[PDB]
Amino acid sequence: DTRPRFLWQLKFECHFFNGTERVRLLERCIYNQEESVRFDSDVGEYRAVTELGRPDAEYWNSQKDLLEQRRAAVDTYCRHNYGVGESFTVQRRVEPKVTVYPSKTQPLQHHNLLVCSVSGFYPGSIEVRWFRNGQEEKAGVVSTGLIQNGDWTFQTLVMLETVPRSGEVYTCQVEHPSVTSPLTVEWRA
Amino acid sequence: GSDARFLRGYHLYA
Amino acid sequence: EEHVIIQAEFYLNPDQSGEFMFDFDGDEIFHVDMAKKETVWRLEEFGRFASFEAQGALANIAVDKANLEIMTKRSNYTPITNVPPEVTVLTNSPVELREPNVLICFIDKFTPPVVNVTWLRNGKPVTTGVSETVFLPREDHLFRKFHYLPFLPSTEDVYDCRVEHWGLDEPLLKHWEFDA
Repeated sequence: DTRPRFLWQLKFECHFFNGTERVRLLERCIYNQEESVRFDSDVGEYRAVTELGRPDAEYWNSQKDLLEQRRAAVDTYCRHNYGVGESFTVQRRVEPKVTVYPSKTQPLQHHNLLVCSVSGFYPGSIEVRWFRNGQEEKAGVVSTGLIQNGDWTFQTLVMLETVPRSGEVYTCQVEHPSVTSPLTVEWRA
Repeated sequence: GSDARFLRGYHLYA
Repeated sequence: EEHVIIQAEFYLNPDQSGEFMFDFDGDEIFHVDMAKKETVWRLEEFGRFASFEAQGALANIAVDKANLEIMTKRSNYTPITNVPPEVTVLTNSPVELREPNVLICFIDKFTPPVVNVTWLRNGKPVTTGVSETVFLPREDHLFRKFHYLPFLPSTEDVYDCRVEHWGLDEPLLKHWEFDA
């Protein structure tokens, strides 16, 4: 199949600041990969993003029957949906499973990457810290960053560059809104 | 009324 | 902000593929099975707290379809430019031999939203337990998609996620096998 494709996307974006104190509704019309016309509630009316969308902007703005529905949508649409889905979306909190292990199985006193795996958590915001004998190491930390699994869970790998000597105690500390006190997992060399 | 509300797109000009 | 809820719809010609979904901070809340006219909650537990009339989405698609025709003509038939996907294969959690895990095939930054994915265990197609998400929206108006394969990790098997998209020259294979 080599036929040309033509794509039309319509997007209604509800942006929420400080709970629902501030809400911004954004309707977007996109042909192929180009946004052509949009309604921004901060603007109050349609605006052509490209020349292709001009006949729709000046046309839709001509009907105050349409503009009133959209302007009011910040309440009847955005705030309503926030209210309905708040308990299972906004307030969703799944605790991370934390494990610590060296990447390479090898004799001691050789360079190794100590990985602190943090998986299955929600929401995304999190902080992972490495400690060596009770002292925080800030250098030599390599992270995969935040990874979205697509099933309402995140995972991340925070690795510490080290040459583990015998007797050393390495501790990974995770802070996350799903727990009131930091999760700590230790690895003893 | 625990329904997720939705908006419908307007018809383009012509 | 703190949060974003997105109602994202698309219609694609000549495929006649339509989609209707809600997105929350990058995750799918639900979509509508167009053929069967039912609401599909990404996590089934969601449908225990909220409802959506799937029938309403079909009129949206009808409007989307009509508007596409008009817009194709307006641009005098500028076809979409294919953007090939970045493919990544990873696992749900750290791999432990002989302990159930899940292979995630992440397909990102592509358009149009048509892709073909097949899992390969030692070069053979696997369908058992496979699941996939619908096409998820991006700010740059490209798409993302996830494919899943539950599997039992072992030193004996290798895996490939095979993705074919019009932007690619040949089918892409991202390789996974246990390493240690």
